[PDB]
Amino acid sequence: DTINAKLQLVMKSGKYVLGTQQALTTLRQGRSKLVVIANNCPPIRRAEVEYYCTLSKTPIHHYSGNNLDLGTACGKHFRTCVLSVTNVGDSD
Amino acid sequence: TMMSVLANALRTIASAERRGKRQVLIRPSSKVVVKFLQVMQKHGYIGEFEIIDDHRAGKIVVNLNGRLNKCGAICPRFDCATTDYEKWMKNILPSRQFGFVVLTTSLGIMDHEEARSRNTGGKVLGFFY
Amino acid sequence: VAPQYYHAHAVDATIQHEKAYQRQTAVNENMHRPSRKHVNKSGHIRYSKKIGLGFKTPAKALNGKYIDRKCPFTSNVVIRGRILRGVVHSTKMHRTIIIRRNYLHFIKKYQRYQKRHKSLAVHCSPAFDPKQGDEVVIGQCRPLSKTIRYNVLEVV
Amino acid sequence: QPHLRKLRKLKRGKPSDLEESVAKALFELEASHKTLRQELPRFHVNTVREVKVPRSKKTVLVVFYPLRFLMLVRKVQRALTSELEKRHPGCLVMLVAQRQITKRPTDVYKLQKVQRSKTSTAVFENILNDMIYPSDVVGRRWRCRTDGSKLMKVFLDARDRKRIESRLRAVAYVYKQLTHRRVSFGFMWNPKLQQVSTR
Amino acid sequence: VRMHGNGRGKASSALPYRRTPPAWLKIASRNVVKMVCKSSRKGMMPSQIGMELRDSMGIAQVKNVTGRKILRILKHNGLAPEIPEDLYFLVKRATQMRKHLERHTTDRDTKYRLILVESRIHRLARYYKRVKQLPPTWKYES
Amino acid sequence: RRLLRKYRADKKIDRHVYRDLYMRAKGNVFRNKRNLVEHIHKIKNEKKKERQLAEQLAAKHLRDEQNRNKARKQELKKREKERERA
RNA sequence: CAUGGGAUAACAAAGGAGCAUUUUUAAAGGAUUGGAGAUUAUGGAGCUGUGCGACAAAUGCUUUCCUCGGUGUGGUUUA
RNA sequence: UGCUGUUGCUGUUAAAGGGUUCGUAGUUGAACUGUGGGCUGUGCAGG
Ligand SMILES: [Mg+2]
Ligand SMILES: [Mg+2]
Ligand SMILES: [Mg+2]
Ligand SMILES: [Mg+2]
Ligand SMILES: [Mg+2]
Ligand SMILES: [Mg+2]
Repeated sequence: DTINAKLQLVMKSGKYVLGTQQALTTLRQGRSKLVVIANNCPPIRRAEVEYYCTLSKTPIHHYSGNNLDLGTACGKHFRTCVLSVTNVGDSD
Repeated sequence: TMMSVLANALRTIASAERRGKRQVLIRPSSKVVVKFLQVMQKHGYIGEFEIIDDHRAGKIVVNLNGRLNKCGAICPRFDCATTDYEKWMKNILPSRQFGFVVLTTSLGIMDHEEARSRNTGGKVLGFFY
Repeated sequence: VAPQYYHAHAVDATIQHEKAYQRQTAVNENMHRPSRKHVNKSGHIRYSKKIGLGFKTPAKALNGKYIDRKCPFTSNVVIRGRILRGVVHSTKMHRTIIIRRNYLHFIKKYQRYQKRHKSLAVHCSPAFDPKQGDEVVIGQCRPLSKTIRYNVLEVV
Repeated sequence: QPHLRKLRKLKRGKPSDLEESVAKALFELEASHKTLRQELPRFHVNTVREVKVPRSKKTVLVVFYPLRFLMLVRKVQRALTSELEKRHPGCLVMLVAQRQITKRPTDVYKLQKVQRSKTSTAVFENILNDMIYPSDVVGRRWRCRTDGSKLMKVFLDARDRKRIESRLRAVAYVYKQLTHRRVSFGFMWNPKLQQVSTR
Repeated sequence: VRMHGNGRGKASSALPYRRTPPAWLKIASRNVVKMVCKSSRKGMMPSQIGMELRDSMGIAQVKNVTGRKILRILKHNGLAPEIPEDLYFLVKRATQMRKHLERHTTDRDTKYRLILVESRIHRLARYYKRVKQLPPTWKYES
Repeated sequence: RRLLRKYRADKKIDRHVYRDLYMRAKGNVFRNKRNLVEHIHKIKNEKKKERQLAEQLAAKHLRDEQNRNKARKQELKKREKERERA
């Protein structure tokens, strides 16, 4: 994936948070540059995150895989529903 | 895979001599191959040869006169004390009158007659006649 | 004039944990030698000797505190006979290691060699810290146990 | 004297005639020339030698400089050698970096540790490259004659012939002087296909 | 080719004998090193970096201009891949094969090819552990 | 477990050691309290040996970096003096 | 068992960014005779840092990011 | 008796290549660090 390469880029060089609460926190400020959501997200939480992104004018990416796939892609050995990139590093 | 560069070179030379060629390309080359070729040259069994540099293991073009009957490598390179020369000549050479067993010794690579003159043993590399 | 050299130190628990008191047999650790025949860097009384054959006594033997009655440098165990080299194979035992002597054995009929190995149990003094794969020089001594006939003399 | 900054501090006390003349020429060039003005203030030489190539005319001025200036000298070698030749009539100038050679160890453990750039083959290759710098070696052969001798032939690009062929004899003799090895030169007009030019 | 199969293909590069860079290449060595590090910082492995420099910038060989190979430059700058590039690609292929086989349990040909890829991964990991290019206890997880 | 908890609270062992010894205690590695304590002491002794070796390594690193900085600074000074000689 | 030889080999190590200039003088600081052992102190040689002179350095600190002279029967080099 | 074969056997059809791969001990494993030079005399040296 393109998203996999960009994600590993930011895992090495940028900054991010994992989990919906920390993502929404970075969203409530302007620190977030991109929100990545697993296809596994429960509908109401997905909708809340989309609303926050729409209000903050933050780009939203819908991951193909579920929270397990997203967690593995981020190098993590746990699942993550929502990722927020707060510093893009040397990616884009 | 290729495991002995010397055996490959000597088999190539023997094939070219058997089929009556006047030149043969050897690939790859090494120092031991060059010393063996020089030993054969010193006794007139091959003519002039050229080492081509390719920034790798090089290549050799050997000019063949019709004098070489057969050259081959001995694998493994068996130990040979000064008292084993007669046995090797009996086993691998056409006669006691001509032909050479080539050895690697701590005095360098040479044929068996020169080594016996220096009173040194070593490992058997091959033969030619 | 002897009681003027008597000096009492305290028992340190890093050594004395055997239910019997650990001490060198060759010296009296309570009395200071007037001539400093057996004294370490820190003034403690410690016996040490030079084994022959040009083997240097390790600094930890001269100046350490370990008690080992089988150490060739600080006890009456002496080195005589064979000096062998080997690779350390196991360090699982207390003060004893297993070494391997790998060698080629020639079969005359086939004019070829065979890989063979022997294993020797060796006493290792606390003056050395050998690891698996290290090279060691060992020297033959009197029997120290059912299998041990050698002592570690140097760790490469 | 201002011009002696262009030598090693060792030779500034009692400079030889040729070393002082080369230092003077380098000092004047460090101001007159525009391309040599950008590099020469950091550059200085070790020694200068005269070599008389036999059976010919003209001598060869061998200028020795520290190896740390290799890139500096490479960057302006074509200008520097031409200007120095314009200074000395009837003499060729060849700039050779001073290189140290680590003799081949007799032990397999020391042999594994020697700096490969301090081996004889690498050093001799680099010295010959210095001698002919603007041209590069296009091929290399060793001719092994029936008498046990080995003769090395170095091939250059035939499009460079009109600039180097006249110097090739002096280069061969000076390479023999410095390395105690023989070298012969040939030209190839199609190096990719090993096409040797007969003239 | 030869390892794991009957392929005998010969296709490869033939590096030039004349190693000196062309005279029309007027990019200094330090600028080339900067380009290499910038490419690595955009998540490019040494193979891809070399290919961009060769296709778009006229740098036939980085080592011939700078004196150093690309992975050496990345190591000197802290940009080298955490695990070696070829092992990374083999692990990625094995993972994709396993993902495909999760749904396609009767694709026996892919199971055969997965066995070959994993044996390759173990032989390479053994090599890289021996030359201290990997940690001990580095484990390939299926 | 009560012993391991008390040792963690008093900082006698760190989290990694606590977790390892906890999983080994559940796995019937220690026969009694004194066995666990002796294993803890052995861990601490090996840790002290490693720490001493690493402290020597760090001292060499500091000394070598200092010598390097001094050599570089002296070379810069001498080059400046040579330039001022011109 | 001792020793000469080093060509062919083996063992071990490394995996090349944990890889790091020779000296001079100066100041600043922290065992030996002495009649011989003892004791008890000076006085040093011998440790870092501050200067200074003299060399070097396998890679440039004067850096790197902020028509004419020479050459073989035209070719370079400035113009 | 080269019908036990290291020297030194046989394996398409006479006896004998495992159905095919993978693979651990084992065995085996590519180049490279390297032409010493001058002086005189002497040799069917040779182009
Ligand atoms: Mg039969
Ligand atoms: Mg059959
Ligand atoms: Mg048959
Ligand atoms: Mg049959
Ligand atoms: Mg079957
Ligand atoms: Mg296999």
